[PDB]
Amino acid sequence: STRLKIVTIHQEPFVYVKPTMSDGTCKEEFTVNGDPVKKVICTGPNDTSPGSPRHTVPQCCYGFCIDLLIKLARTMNFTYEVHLVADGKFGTQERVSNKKEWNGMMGELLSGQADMIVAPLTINNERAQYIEFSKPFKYQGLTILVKKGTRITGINDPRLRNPSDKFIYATVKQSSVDIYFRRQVELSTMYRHMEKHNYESAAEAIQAVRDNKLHAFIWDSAVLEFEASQKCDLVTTGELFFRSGFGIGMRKDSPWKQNVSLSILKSHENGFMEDLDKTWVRYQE
Amino acid sequence: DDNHLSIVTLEERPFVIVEDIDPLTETCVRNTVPCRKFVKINNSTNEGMNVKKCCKGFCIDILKKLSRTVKFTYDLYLVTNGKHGKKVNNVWNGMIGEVVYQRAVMAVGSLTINEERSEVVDFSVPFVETGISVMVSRGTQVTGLSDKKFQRPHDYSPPFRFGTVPNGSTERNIRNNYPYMHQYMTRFNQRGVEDALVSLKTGKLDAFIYDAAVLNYMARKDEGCKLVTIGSGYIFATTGYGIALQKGSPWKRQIDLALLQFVGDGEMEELETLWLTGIC
Ligand SMILES: N[C@@H](CCC(=O)O)C(=O)O
Repeated sequence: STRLKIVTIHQEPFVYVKPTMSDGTCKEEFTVNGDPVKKVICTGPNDTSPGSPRHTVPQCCYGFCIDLLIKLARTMNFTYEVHLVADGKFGTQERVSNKKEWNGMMGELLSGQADMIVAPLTINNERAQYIEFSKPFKYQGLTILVKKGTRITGINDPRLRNPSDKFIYATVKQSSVDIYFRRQVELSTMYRHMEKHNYESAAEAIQAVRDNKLHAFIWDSAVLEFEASQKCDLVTTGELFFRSGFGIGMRKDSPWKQNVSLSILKSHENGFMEDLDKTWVRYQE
Repeated sequence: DDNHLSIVTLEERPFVIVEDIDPLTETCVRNTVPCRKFVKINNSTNEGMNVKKCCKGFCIDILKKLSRTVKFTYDLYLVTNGKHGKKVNNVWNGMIGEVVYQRAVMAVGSLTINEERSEVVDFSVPFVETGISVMVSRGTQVTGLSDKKFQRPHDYSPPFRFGTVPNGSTERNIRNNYPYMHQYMTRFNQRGVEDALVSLKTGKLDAFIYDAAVLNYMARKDEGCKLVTIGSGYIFATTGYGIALQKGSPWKRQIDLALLQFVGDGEMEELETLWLTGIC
């Protein structure tokens, strides 16, 4: 038929993004088990600043989600080409005008720029109205990343719930967390604080916590727990205050959607998913 | 009519709890809903009678929310042909079988999503996280399901004594993944969760392997906080409970959006606090 267009996003440890070598190939490296790291060529914008042109260059992609893609493609016998989402975002629906539009990977999937989203993409009601999610390939939730020494009890801490400019917290723009805080009226005090400070990417937010420019970063525990395990000047605090899962994203009329979900279930059941967790997620402490 | 659905469930506390109806006024009260159970007259006849009972619990509250949000009514009944679901000579029994054979439009309960069931029914999004956990007395040195004490039990003298409740998703997983473990374990099959906890507490079993959501609850409720799940409640083969619907069901889309709405609005957290808390 046709190769599937896969869209993904930079998000360690699920998707690492590195330059190609001079010859346009990806350097051969080996996991902490000694096995070769599987890499794919992924095209994506050379300039990631806001309001800038998005002309693309080939890059190298690897990680939990790329291992999962490779397994899915082998199981269901499709070929593919991977690219990084042009606007750098996961995807929310915003008012334009009385129209609404999806940005991020969501907008690319709905417009046909992608045929499948393979990424740490949170399953939620807002997105499921428009696309098909697989059964979750990862169960996780939200937690809070702070600089080591910062003491906040969790999501009910008064420095979050009664905020001021003395303690700044934030999440990633146009993400599922943005949606979560915008949706629940009981969180509106926090949402209004965060809208002044939200970051364009998780990596920029995490760096800002390290630089003491952001006092708390509210984000996916699968990512934040990994960050804390590698950067010992960072810690999570408060434990999961919400639970959510990541799923493969497809258009509602995709022919692949039944077997994608069955393969995810099979991989949880036979230990393949746990092997990916051992390889990419938990192995440091 | 087309809005009034046959729905099957199965007792498994605290997700589904069954109570006798008041002989007067033969009405279910408080937080409960009517649920019927077919009871045989004797074992020499196919004659039986539906008995009116009352049902409550975490999954019953989910069903109530779904009925209100998706706008259906229902006639809830308790499965009597098996339990959650097992394929026997290529024929499904239990809650899964009721859906496959079109006696129920959906199954609501502590029903684990797995691959082989998904071949014959559709599942909603998972609405409770689960998988396989291991309950032991506090301090027991087992790393997980892959501990050698489980995978190669006769490499230890005396061998570790461990079992599950047969014929559900946990046994199916162990049978497929760990054949030696599985054939060793069946001598320690437990008739149910309550028997298994007694076996642990009295030292007749060293470990009980079972559904994570139920085991983590039982650990929170254990008298004396002596029985724990390993890894502070670690879960192998992560999955969830799902609503089972007939393949191609017209109800699946709205059920999925409703469950996702409940999660996103925090309504699931209050059900967890209402049904699933304990001292430990
Ligand atoms: N929830 C399980 C039953 C208990 C178990 O086998 O862990 C099932 O749906 O089969």
